[PDB]
Amino acid sequence: AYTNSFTRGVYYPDKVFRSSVLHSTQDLFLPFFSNVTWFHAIHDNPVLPFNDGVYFASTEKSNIIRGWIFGTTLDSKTQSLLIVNNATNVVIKVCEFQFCNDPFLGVVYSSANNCTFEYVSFKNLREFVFKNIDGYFKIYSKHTPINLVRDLPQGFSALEPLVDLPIGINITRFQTLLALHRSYLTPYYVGYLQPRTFLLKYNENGTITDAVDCALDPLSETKCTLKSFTV
Amino acid sequence: EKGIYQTSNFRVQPTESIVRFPNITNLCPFGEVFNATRFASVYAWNRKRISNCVADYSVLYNSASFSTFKCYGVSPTKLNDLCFTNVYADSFVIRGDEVRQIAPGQTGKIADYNYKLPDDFTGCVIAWNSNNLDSKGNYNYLYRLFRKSNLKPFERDISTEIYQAGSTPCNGVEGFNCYFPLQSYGFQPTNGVGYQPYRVVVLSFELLHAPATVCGPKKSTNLVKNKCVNFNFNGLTGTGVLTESNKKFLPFQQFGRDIADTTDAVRDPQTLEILDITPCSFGGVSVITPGTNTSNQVAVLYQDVNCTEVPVAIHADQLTPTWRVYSTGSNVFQTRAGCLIGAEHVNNSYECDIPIGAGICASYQTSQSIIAYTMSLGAENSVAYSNNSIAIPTNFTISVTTEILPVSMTKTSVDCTMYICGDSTEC
Amino acid sequence: GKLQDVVNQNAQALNTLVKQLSSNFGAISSVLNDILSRLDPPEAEVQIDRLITGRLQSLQTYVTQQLIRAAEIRASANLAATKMSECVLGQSKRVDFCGKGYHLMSFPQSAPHGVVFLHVTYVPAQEKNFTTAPAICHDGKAHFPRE
Amino acid sequence: AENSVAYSNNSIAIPTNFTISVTTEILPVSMTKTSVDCTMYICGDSTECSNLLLQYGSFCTQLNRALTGIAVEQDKNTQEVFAQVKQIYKTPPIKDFGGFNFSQILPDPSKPSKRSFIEDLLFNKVTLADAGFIKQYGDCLGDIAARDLICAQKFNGLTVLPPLLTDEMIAQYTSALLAGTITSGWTFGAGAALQIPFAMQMAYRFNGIGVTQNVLYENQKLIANQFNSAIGKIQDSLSSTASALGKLQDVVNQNAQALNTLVKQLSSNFGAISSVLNDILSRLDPPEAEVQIDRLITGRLQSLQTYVTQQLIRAAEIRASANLAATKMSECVLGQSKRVDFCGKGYHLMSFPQSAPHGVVFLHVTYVPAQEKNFTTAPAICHDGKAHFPRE
Amino acid sequence: GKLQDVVNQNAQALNTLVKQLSSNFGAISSVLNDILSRLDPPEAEVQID
Ligand SMILES: *[C@@H]1O[C@H](CO)[C@@H](O[C@@H]2O[C@H](CO)[C@@H](O)[C@H](O)[C@H]2NC(C)=O)[C@H](O)[C@H]1NC(C)=O
Ligand SMILES: *[C@@H]1O[C@H](CO)[C@@H](O[C@@H]2O[C@H](CO)[C@@H](O)[C@H](O)[C@H]2NC(C)=O)[C@H](O)[C@H]1NC(C)=O
Ligand SMILES: *[C@@H]1O[C@H](CO)[C@@H](O[C@@H]2O[C@H](CO)[C@@H](O)[C@H](O)[C@H]2NC(C)=O)[C@H](O)[C@H]1NC(C)=O
Ligand SMILES: *[C@@H]1O[C@H](CO)[C@@H](O[C@@H]2O[C@H](CO)[C@@H](O)[C@H](O)[C@H]2NC(C)=O)[C@H](O)[C@H]1NC(C)=O
Ligand SMILES: *[C@@H]1O[C@H](CO)[C@@H](O[C@@H]2O[C@H](CO)[C@@H](O)[C@H](O)[C@H]2NC(C)=O)[C@H](O)[C@H]1NC(C)=O
Ligand SMILES: *[C@@H]1O[C@H](CO)[C@@H](O)[C@H](O)[C@H]1NC(C)=O
Ligand SMILES: *[C@@H]1O[C@H](CO)[C@@H](O)[C@H](O)[C@H]1NC(C)=O
Ligand SMILES: *[C@@H]1O[C@H](CO)[C@@H](O)[C@H](O)[C@H]1NC(C)=O
Ligand SMILES: *[C@@H]1O[C@H](CO)[C@@H](O)[C@H](O)[C@H]1NC(C)=O
Ligand SMILES: *[C@@H]1O[C@H](CO)[C@@H](O)[C@H](O)[C@H]1NC(C)=O
Ligand SMILES: *[C@@H]1O[C@H](CO)[C@@H](O)[C@H](O)[C@H]1NC(C)=O
Ligand SMILES: *[C@@H]1O[C@H](CO)[C@@H](O)[C@H](O)[C@H]1NC(C)=O
Ligand SMILES: *[C@@H]1O[C@H](CO)[C@@H](O)[C@H](O)[C@H]1NC(C)=O
Ligand SMILES: *[C@@H]1O[C@H](CO)[C@@H](O)[C@H](O)[C@H]1NC(C)=O
Repeated sequence: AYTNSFTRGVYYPDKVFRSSVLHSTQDLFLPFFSNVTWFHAIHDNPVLPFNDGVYFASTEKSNIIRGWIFGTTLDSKTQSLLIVNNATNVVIKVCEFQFCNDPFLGVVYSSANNCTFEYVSFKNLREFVFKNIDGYFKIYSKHTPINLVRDLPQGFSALEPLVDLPIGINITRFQTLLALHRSYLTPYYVGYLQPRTFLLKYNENGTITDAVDCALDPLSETKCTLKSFTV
Repeated sequence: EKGIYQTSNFRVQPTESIVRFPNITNLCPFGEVFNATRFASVYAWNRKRISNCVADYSVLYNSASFSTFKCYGVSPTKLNDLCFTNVYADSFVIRGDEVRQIAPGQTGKIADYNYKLPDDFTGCVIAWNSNNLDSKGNYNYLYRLFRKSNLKPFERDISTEIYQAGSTPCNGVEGFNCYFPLQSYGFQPTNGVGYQPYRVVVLSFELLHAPATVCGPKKSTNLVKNKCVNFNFNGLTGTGVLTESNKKFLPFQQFGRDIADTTDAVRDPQTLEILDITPCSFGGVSVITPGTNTSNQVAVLYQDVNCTEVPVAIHADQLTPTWRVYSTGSNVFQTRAGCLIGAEHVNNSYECDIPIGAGICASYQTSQSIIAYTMSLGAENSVAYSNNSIAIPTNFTISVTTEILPVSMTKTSVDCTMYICGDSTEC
Repeated sequence: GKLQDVVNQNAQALNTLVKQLSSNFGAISSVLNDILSRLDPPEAEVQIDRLITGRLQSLQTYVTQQLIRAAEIRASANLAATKMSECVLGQSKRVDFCGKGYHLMSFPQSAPHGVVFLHVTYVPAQEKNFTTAPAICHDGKAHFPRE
Repeated sequence: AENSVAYSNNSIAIPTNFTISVTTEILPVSMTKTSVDCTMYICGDSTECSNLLLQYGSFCTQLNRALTGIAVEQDKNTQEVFAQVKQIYKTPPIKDFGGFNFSQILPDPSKPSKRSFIEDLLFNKVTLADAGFIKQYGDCLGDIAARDLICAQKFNGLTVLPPLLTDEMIAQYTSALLAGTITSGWTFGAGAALQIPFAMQMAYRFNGIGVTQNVLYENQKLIANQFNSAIGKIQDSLSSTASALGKLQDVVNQNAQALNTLVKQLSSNFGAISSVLNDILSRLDPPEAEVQIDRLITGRLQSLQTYVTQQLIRAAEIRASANLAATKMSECVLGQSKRVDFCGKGYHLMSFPQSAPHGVVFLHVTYVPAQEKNFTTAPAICHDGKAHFPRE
Repeated sequence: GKLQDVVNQNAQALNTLVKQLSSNFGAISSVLNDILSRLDPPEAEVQID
């Protein structure tokens, strides 16, 4: 239902090389010590809003969670966005899809209805950040292997970008789709990003090693206005 | 007068010019949006995204007949040199008494209810009238007249509801205090200038940060490797030496920054090579001299520079031959303050005459040369200490010395109004 | 030289302030009588305000440095008043305050914008080696010297 | 803590023992000598900004003159404290100083430096680690790591100039002052150094505070052991992590903060379209680029002017502090002083100097009374119809 | 008088700082609520500057 995300979701905000500096940035981050919702499809898949972004992380064993749909009305009036993969290339359709109430896999679901454009390209942790200003669609990622009992580690993990898509769609809901062998036509962690002000620490090779967020407690404001990690 | 003087930069230097660009595929679709007879009207405009173009802007502001060409963050002559990261195009047709409203922060019904440029707009607005195709009374062109509130920048909203003002529910049926927004234009050749139909294209781009996709029609040049140029990488311009870098970027990173938001390294857009950027003036020069009534010999100190890179630091190969005498020679001395050229180093020690720094002094001393030495602190001495010996004095002197102390200074007075605005009343 | 540097610095500051009246600070001229004989008051005002801004900044810089220099002349005159009371009106024991040596007396003289002190001191000379002892034992008693 | 003196009108208290006390005093003497290339800060390498900076007259000449005055004042500040004597005395090899042990403050010939043990401890408690521009300008000593590093072309015009006297030269000056005071007393500050054995000098200095000189000769080993213990307490306190050079660290902190602010002000745009001057020139024609370049010029000139004014006000206070340090070297180390609390706390006996980074440390040796007792007292004594008063 | 001069000199400087708010420095007025209600923010920005 609810768990903690300790220092979790830090991504690169640009493509600029900085070394041995203490930069201060302001963007849409997932705030520290927040309450993320941890789902498991036992009995499911609800639909979840898309406020300013979604920090997505999951616990993979055998290629179960594959992709997400990003809808707004879901009655084939307004466009949406489908991002799936089938171990050959990731495929991104921006069509007005045949949206049923539960997706699945034929272990093949791909319609052709007025598509704008297409793109073709507890062991391991695979986290993702999706943020969508109207004009772009940015996806960040990071791969690292974890060996803990249930939860997220307390180490620091910079999330490098992979693609950026010029889209321009209002996205008000989103819904994932995981591996089903059944084929029906029946009639993972989610956290939301907020505008915060972070203090990032670059070293040589250009790597952000630890960050300070400002709005957490008073000692955080002391560290930010001193531009320091020690007080 | 005798001393040591920091001197500003008066040395002349010539430079060359470099241009680099990526390999972009094909010429740009500008034959579409300026020739298309099927234009829209302002209440529903069309956004066309442009990418991977080599767009020659200069054959359209010169080789065309346009009424008003107004660029807002850029200049028209510089458009051929830049790269724009994303370009949009917007086309409609309206009356030419309101072409002043395609501008930032303007007001009026076309600006309040149809099309709103933001206040920090960067792009161009191009207009030229029509009296053949957008007239005949041609009734193909709408514009909204009523709205509950103003529009936000770069927004469009088509809703053919009916607009109520007073105390009557008007849902689907018209009536009193209730209107229909989309009332059209009347365009006739029975008119003069002012009500004639005009075409308007608005281009908007972003010059800030991405890999570049739309560029200009300019062709590349070589890389001239440790010489001051006017370089141009993807549109980001500068001036200085291009040093070979060994930095460790990431696959997405394109350039580097120091503290002060300046650019100190960059990626070449063709050969994918990282190369360092460094300024070139070298205004860290000091000149040691005795008086000019004494000699015209000088020595030159180059601040925190090792003595072998003095010709490369000051760009000695491009100076006058009366400067290049001081870039190397017989008298070359390396101190911890820098490289001292023009004074020869001796092994005695004297009191300080001209302070150079870090224990080194200089003097004019026997032909007459300039010598450099380590300064002495005084005469070495030793007291004859034992546990039962004393020294008592037997005579004395009477000494008279002199101390000078400043007590006051001059009392001045300034009439502000006569200094600033002297004997004038408009000031 | 200490007295001559005060005169030199004050003259240099006044000459810099006079030479700053030939800058235009971005206007069309530095002359206020030529803006007001080529332009009409909506357009002349934009250039006159640039000249006003630059000249105010020049005057403000001059006055700030004059205050900082006057604080230093004040601190020097306080030391001169302490030396007039302690070396001319008395005999000082503070080492190296009224010359080098043991202080006997001082005499003042008047200088332009300043004062000169002539310190008279006693300097010992022509020393000799002896043997010494801290005390003397005579009848089983130690004896020490009075002075 | 509250206290009440037992005041009667015929009661006195006299001390029966004493204490030798050694305390420490730290004073700042100089600061860092910087210089700015005004054209490289404002208009750096652009020959279109340079011709528009010539319309503001002589502001860069006027700023460079004030900074050059500050940087020359800093060398004069060190000369007035440490170059008091023009003879360089040495101390003799046999250290028969009557039981007193000056080993931790005299120079050690083993190390490359001419420093003592206590000066070595002092040269590690002042650090530059969290001091942004000055530490990373000091990191242009990569020694091979890049063949062509002109570290004056890397910090937008800001540099650091070296002092005139090195640290070994200041250590030589304090070595000579210590050897002169130990071997001759107060005589080398008035003339030529006339030697005297050390216990006789301590007897003179006991006479200077009102104690007769048989007290020293009778308690000589006790006095020497108390001195040797107080010097060990100083050394053991400084070899701890109790960082005691705070007054010297504050000067470096203020200077580094003031230079970091000036480097960071090069990213404000002050009303222009951009803070990068190479984006205004590659996007606009000269009659319109003139408008934004004048805004950047005016803002950057104001940033430099604020830096120079606060540097002048800081330099005036370092000058006052160095004048105080020079008076203390004349009156505490070259003589014995009677001014109360000027050279320690207690009755002053002698002082020793040690060099610190941009400063000086004085070790004051004072006499403190201890272990008092109560007596009855009288102003005079009547014997033969005459009043008798005590001589001293 | 020496203790009174300090209080007088400090009170003058605070009075001069407060009275410098009724100056317009070449704008149309010295009130920020009356620059916004009489211009449009293309050129209501250069009076506030
Ligand atoms: C993006 O989608 C959202 C949700 O579909 C839109 O918000 C609502 O749109 C419906 C249209 O059927 C209106 O009836 C509602 O009143 C809207 N909700 C409000 C105003 O709170 C949103 O307008 C869309 N954005 C754009 C730019 O089209
Ligand atoms: C002390 O010094 C003074 C000089 O400062 C000596 O006086 C000189 O003595 C010589 C020897 O006859 C004369 O030729 C000079 O004319 C004397 N000078 C003056 C100014 O009178 C004096 O003799 C010295 N006293 C002792 C005891 O050595
Ligand atoms: C004055 O004080 C000193 C201490 O500073 C006394 O010396 C101590 O004497 C006792 C016994 O004689 C020893 O146990 C201590 O170790 C001594 N201390 C030191 C530091 O040596 C001295 O006795 C006192 N004098 C008088 C007259 O009481
Ligand atoms: C003067 O004091 C020093 C410092 O305490 C003495 O030097 C140390 O003496 C101890 C014991 O004799 C040795 O173990 C150390 O190696 C010495 N050197 C150090 C700490 O650097 C010195 O012996 C004293 N002098 C006299 C004459 O007693
Ligand atoms: C000197 O004599 C006075 C008078 O008795 C002492 O003062 C008091 O002494 C008693 C005990 O003798 C204490 O309980 C009180 O606290 C003392 N103070 C007062 C204000 O009554 C004084 O202590 C004596 N001096 C010494 C060194 O013993
Ligand atoms: C998050 O959940 C915890 C319970 O584990 C609760 O105490 C807290 O109020 C929640 N909200 C926060 C941290 O905003
Ligand atoms: C494609 O767009 C047209 C235009 O509105 C629409 O009528 C049609 O339904 C769309 N095709 C789909 C959604 O398959
Ligand atoms: C930076 O790169 C070097 C060279 O690959 C590497 O040795 C070093 O560990 C890296 N830094 C960090 C913090 O990993
Ligand atoms: C299209 O417009 C261009 C001017 O931009 C003109 O030269 C050309 O003749 C036009 N073509 C047609 C078919 O009108
Ligand atoms: C661009 O073309 C040149 C040929 O002149 C080639 O050397 C270079 O590698 C190309 N760059 C690319 C394809 O990114
Ligand atoms: C320079 O002028 C001074 C002033 O009179 C004079 O004393 C000096 O001798 C001159 N220098 C030489 C080398 O003659
Ligand atoms: C100057 O450069 C030469 C060549 O590398 C080097 O041998 C020398 O050590 C350098 N000078 C100093 C002071 O390091
Ligand atoms: C100085 O001394 C060095 C070594 O002692 C010697 O090689 C050099 O020639 C000397 N130069 C002069 C000018 O005395
Ligand atoms: C005193 O004796 C020492 C020891 O030889 C000697 O060096 C010194 O010159 C003597 N002083 C005088 C004044 O003769």
